[PDB]
Amino acid sequence: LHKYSDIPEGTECHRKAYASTSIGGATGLIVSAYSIALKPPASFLEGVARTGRYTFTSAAIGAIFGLTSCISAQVREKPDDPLNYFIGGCAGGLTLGARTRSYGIGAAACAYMGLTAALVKMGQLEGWQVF
Amino acid sequence: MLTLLTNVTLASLLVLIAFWLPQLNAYSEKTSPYECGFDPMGSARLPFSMKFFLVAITFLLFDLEIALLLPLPWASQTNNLKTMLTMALFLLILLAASLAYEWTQK
Amino acid sequence: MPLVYMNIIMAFAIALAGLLMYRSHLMSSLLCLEGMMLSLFIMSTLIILNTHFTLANMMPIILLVFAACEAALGLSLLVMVSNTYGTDYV
Amino acid sequence: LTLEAIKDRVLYVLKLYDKIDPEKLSVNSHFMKDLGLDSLDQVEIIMAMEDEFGFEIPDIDAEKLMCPQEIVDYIADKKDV
Amino acid sequence: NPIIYTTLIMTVMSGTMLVMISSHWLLIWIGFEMNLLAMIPVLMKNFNPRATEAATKYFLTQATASMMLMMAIIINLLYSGQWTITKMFNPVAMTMMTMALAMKLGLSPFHFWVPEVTQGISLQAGLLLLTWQKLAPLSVLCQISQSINPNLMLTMAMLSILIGGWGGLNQTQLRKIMAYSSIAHMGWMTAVLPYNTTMTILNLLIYITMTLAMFMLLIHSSATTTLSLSHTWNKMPVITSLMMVTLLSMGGLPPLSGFMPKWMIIQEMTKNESIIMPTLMAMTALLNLYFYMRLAYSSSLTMFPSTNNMKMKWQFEHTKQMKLLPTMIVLSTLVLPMTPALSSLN
Amino acid sequence: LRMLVQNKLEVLNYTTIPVYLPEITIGAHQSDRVFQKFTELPGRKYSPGYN
Amino acid sequence: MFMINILSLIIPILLAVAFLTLVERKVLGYMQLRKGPNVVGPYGLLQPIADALKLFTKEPLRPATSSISMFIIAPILALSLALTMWVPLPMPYPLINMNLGVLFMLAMSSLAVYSILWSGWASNSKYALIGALRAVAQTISYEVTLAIILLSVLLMNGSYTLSTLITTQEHIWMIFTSWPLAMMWFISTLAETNRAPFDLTEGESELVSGFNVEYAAGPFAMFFMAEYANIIMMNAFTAILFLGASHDPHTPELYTINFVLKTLALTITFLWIRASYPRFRYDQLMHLLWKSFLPLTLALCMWHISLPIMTASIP
Amino acid sequence: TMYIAFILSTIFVIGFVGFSSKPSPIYGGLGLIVSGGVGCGIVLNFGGSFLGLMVFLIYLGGMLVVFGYTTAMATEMYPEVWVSNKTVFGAFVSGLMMEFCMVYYSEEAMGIAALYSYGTWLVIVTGWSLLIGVVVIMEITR
Amino acid sequence: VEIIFKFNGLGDWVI
Amino acid sequence: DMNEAKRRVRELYRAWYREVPNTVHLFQLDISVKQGRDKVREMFMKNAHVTDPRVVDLLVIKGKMELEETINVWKQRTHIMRFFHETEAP
Repeated sequence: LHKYSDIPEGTECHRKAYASTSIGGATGLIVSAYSIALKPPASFLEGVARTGRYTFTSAAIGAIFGLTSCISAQVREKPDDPLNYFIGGCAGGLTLGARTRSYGIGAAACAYMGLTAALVKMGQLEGWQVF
Repeated sequence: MLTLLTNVTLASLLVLIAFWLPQLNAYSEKTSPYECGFDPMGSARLPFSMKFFLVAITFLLFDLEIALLLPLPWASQTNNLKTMLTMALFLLILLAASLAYEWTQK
Repeated sequence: MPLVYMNIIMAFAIALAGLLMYRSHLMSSLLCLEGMMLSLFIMSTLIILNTHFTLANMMPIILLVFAACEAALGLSLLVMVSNTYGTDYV
Repeated sequence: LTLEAIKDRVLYVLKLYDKIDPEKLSVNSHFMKDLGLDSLDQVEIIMAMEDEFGFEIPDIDAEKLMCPQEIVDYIADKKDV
Repeated sequence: NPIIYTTLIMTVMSGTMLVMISSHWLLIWIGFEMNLLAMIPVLMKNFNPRATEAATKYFLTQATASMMLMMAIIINLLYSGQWTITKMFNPVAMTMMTMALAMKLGLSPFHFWVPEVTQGISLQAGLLLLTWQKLAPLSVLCQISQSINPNLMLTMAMLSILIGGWGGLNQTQLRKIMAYSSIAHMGWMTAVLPYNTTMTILNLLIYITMTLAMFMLLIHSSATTTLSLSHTWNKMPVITSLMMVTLLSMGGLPPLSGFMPKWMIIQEMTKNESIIMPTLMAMTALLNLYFYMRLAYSSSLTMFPSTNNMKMKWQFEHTKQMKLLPTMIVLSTLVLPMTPALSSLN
Repeated sequence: LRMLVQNKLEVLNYTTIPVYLPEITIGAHQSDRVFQKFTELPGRKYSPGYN
Repeated sequence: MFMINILSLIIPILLAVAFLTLVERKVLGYMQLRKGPNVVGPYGLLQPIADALKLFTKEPLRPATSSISMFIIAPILALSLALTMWVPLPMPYPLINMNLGVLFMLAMSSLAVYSILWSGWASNSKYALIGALRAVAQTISYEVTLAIILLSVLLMNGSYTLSTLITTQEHIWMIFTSWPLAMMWFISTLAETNRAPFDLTEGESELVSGFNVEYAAGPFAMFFMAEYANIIMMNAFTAILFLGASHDPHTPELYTINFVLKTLALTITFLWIRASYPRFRYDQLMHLLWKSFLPLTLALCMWHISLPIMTASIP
Repeated sequence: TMYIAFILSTIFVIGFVGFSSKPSPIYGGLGLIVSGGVGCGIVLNFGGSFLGLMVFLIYLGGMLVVFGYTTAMATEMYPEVWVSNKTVFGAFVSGLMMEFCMVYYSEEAMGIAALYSYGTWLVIVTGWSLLIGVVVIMEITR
Repeated sequence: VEIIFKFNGLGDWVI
Repeated sequence: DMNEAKRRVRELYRAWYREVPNTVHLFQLDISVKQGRDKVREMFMKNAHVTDPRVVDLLVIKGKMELEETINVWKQRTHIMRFFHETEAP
């Protein structure tokens, strides 16, 4: 995360997008891990099918989020306000919307993932301590 | 370690000269398990008994106790026996006490 | 820390992972737990032998006791579960 | 459990069986009055079919027979479908 | 026979008191260890095919927990040669002592055993399990609050509240619900622990008083499954008419006593900034409240249809009164304008 | 077993099991009313020694 | 040249178990009036080697049902430990001066019976399993009292080292001091070694040669052989531990000349027990122990804990 | 030097590799036997001989026997050897590669005698504990 | 050793 | 009267038939698993003309004891293989 943190600003969109892809991949492996742990897949090939699913999905979400965010930064060139992430936030849900093949879940995911990201940026701006 | 190795190698040597020597014909039914003549009604399964563990566990919990008894010969030479002696008796009482409790709860 | 200690610690980590991979009839788990116990014992005793921290020469044996003690208890529960089934965790 | 599953299975087990040639097969037709199979075969195939449906057939129901379909009706009577 | 049962329960009391006394670590691990052996048999009274595997669950998890704990102690000693409690001197060890204790409290995601185990035993052994067993591990956490790695603590402290929520909306039979209630309050105790232990101990006292109120009531009515509780409104209306209140005090509606914990906790954490965490926490505590409310609907506020056979039972007064109960209700409710007295706990 | 013989509601404890067959079960109104009537009796408002 | 010393410890003892077998049939014979083996000797003497040759020559089948690995590894362990227990034994000079080799004698003795458990487990047969199981019962049941009474007789020698146990017997002998514990030690050696009245592991008529059955030629020779190793060895152990002797360092050999007498005098007695008593049955075998031996072992134990303080006679 | 204590640690660890894999409790009992003797040897190398012989006596001479009883109560026909399943054997290999990667990478006398005179408290709680443990065994089996 | 925490290496005797 | 006894015998056929694979399994018989069944049917054909009242029920009395024996592992491989007369010269 420290790697991803040194954006800087939004310069070199790829450098950032790779890192976000990395984080999304990590969380995908964790979710896959507990899912396999608590929902015994039966027939292990199905299990790797499952983990391939989640891993690829979360990695995708991270990628698209990262690059849309940095691109918006390098295009609007505002570039520091929280809304700059929010599009990517809104974008992220759509990615999630695509794999699930459902307008509903994609629609909700757009809004909430967007607001979450916006709060994150707002937090970097304000030094909110969470822990 | 040397005597361990010579002993084990000795025994293993006896094994190898035990098998690779008579040099004769093994065959089926000769190799079938013994059952005082007539064939077994079934392979060994479950000779279950509470009366096994009901005491064997008590073995285990005495053996742990004697494990504490062992330091005693050396502890006997401590500078302050009155501080010790009660305990030297104490555990034994409980050992006995434990047994006593078992003795009569059937 | 000398490599030997690292090796015993790793034997602990395996003595745990074995407990948690956890499969079929559970008697294996009481074994794996006792193995875990033994690794902690040895790892303790090597230390008390190391620094000549003499009083603590008493601990490992005492450790052993209770640890063995709980395992001694554990079989009893297994009996009961064995009593109604012929054991399996399944 | 539709009645069709029951019938399909009855005749399935009776098609798997040897004395009943596929040509010999006929649902309404009385199982003995038409089929040339030995009387023991009733018992063998019924015990197999009930081996599929799983419940023991009391042999008063072996005294049912009449038609295989009436036995299917009894299977409906037990399944209560 | 009672003469043995009482010796067991007293050696449990001793097996915890020992943790609360000794400074040396080895006596603490002995404290838990003795506590365990004396805890299992009391779960096995009456004895059921069910109860047996209940105890199997409990023992299996407590044993592995105690194991990890002793390992982490030994590692601490390896890297500082001490036995006194104090600060630990090696984070790789410290996180494991936190884990071991995390099982001992039943905090999530280690929590899964607690709802199950509660199901397997009678409300007596149940209550005792959800109160007395919660003392010792907290009794050591208060002593190692000084060096805790707060991140690791707040994460389990939160996740205990979410899991203590969502798994609470789903169940019917009360014991499993009481399990998710407790598993949820422990999130609130262990949350504030890094910041200020006195708030923890306050919250602990309220929790114990509360769950004593409930389990004494369930005992008084011998209700279990929710429907079984539903009938009680006609027979001895008072006690259902009192489960309502104690439930609301679980819910922490503000005049009631159960609000005192949360509202001190929110204070403490707020001094630390950390402003977001209590907001999420307090918001989820609502979700915790909701199944207390639904359970209230089954019971007192509305009358599920009575069964006929109940009528003869009307003639027969309940017996074997439990003396300690009325005070456990009242303290767990009305005490709110007596928060400041919390400073007695210094 | 002797403890079970005393405190008879316990021996009765499972006789009021909720299974909700239409013939046994009673709607809340009739039950609330009839029990409201049961209290009307001289010896039932309170535990017997107190009344 | 330590190796030739070891070899010098291992060959003579195996010879001793062979001739032990022959003596067994001899004495145990004359108790029966009937003469023992004789015709092949002239005094029977050549017999045991003819016997062993008859065994090893004979085919040792690998049972179809048995798992093979355990089935082979068990005998190995039996002779192994049966021999290994001999090393720290002061004759007068121990081959090894263990600081606490007595405790080690207990260690070897305690891993001994585990081999019996495998011997009956891998054998797969019904008789194998049942007999092996009861075997392990009697064995452990006797090792507890075993080790306690050995402790209590060791409080007074001073320490666990063996050579000192000579020094502490430069006059009176331990036995006059604490014979009742010597009785219980004797009988515990009479059961731990699985002998005459405590006969169950072999089972014999009760269970047609017990656990040992499915083993055929060589492995059977190993369990048989190892069994006699333990018998002579616990006998020697009792001898040094309860029967002291004069020991001039300048002539160690003199002492040994005495020692083999004092131990042989024990081993013969087991045989003269074998000719005398019917076996106990698995209930009573454990009854007399848990009910009757043990409490005395404790009372005697506190007593022996307490003498050195009251007598001010600490070793 | 010989590194003999260390190679003993290695055999120890594989003793837990074949042990922690879970192929019928009996063979695991073998696993703790091997790891047991290796253990007492390793602690013997520092010369805490009394302790190594405690474990070689109290543990292996006690425990694994009583486990040699549980299997009589459990067993089930056709117990599995280490080779008898892909996950078990896979597990054993799984341990071997890891530990191999790692390889690729008297005071005592009075010290324990002190337990009685100088440390009565532990004696009290151990006595009490074991006693009431016997009571627990009663109150479960009865 | 880089794993978990550092293992100082070399022979056992040294300590 | 007849027929009441015929049902008995059918019951008996059910019992024998279903038991047979267990017989081949437990006894390690290498007869074709079918063959025993067929041979059973044949033995059932051997008295397939008996017509007396009591004699047939008496026949199922003598028929019970045999399955009674094979189920109790009484008789043996020899004893149960005996029916096939396999060593006889044609």
